[PDB]
Amino acid sequence: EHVRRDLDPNEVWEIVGELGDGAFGKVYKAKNKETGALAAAKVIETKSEEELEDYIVEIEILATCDHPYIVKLLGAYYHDGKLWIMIEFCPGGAVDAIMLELDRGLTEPQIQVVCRQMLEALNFLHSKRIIHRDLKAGNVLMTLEGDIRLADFGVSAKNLKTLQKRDSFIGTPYWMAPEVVMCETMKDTPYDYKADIWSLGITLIEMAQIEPPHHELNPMRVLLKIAKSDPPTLLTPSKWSVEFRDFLKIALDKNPETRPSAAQLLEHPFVSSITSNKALRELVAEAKAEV
Ligand SMILES: COc1ccccc1C1=C(Nc2ccc(C(=O)c3ccccc3)cc2)C(=O)NC1=O
Repeated sequence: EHVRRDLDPNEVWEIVGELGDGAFGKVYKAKNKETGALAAAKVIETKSEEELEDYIVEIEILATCDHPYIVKLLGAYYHDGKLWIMIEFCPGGAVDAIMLELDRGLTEPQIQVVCRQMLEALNFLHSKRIIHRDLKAGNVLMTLEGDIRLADFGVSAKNLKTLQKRDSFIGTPYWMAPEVVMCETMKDTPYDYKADIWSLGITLIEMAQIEPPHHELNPMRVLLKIAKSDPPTLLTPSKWSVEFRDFLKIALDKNPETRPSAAQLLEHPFVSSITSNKALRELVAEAKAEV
């Protein structure tokens, strides 16, 4: 429905830079030759219809999300042997890249805005039973106006319509909920969506401390560490308000049944009074000043 095979995107889009590479193909920065609008271009070269299903589901996810805090689908093409997914480009970049550029973590007011907007985005997704499943600071993008966009629904799309949990990941899963580490069949429970709430909590600590919990270990031990350890905490509690520590205490619940939902966490005093993104605009403006 959203994929066009008649037109070649190379006549429509000019590749103007490379945003990331991996086994998944590449992500490009692209400028449309007519408008000049920018886009992230996820290009995957594959001819098998099984593999193409996974990526068309990602297009389907983006197409149904009209919420502003999710990256927008700008268009989609398949010809030659490559599928092009054109996605909203966020000039602010990812939060993890911003912390590296500034050589510091976010302030608590900045984390509160990110937390609040992430919670509204998750409440919107979960109401459609879309579970992101791969939250981390690298998948929280920023606009220059100081709002987030959740990105990279690749893991979400490969798990959306199938009943067999894809027990398969790349890299080190610092953000994985303990029931997912233990490979529990969460789809036969009410609590599959709770994995995102745990990942959100880890992402907050990552933004507080620049690196996620257990980043200092040999990466081979992280899964075991997540399964066996008490929930992570802010290691310098005097730096942070009791509301932040309390929010983390309830979100980083190892039991997915009692872990709160995104809607419940929107009632928490850490975010219940956050109405302005000003603190994130300042952060983006300060990051733009460094480069
Ligand atoms: C996290 O964002 C995406 C993630 C995946 C696909 C697209 C995006 C994305 C944007 N920015 C990017 C793209 C890539 C990167 C990377 O460093 C990277 C490196 C290796 C593997 C994956 C990512 C950072 C920001 C953007 O502006 N709109 C989008 O949808």
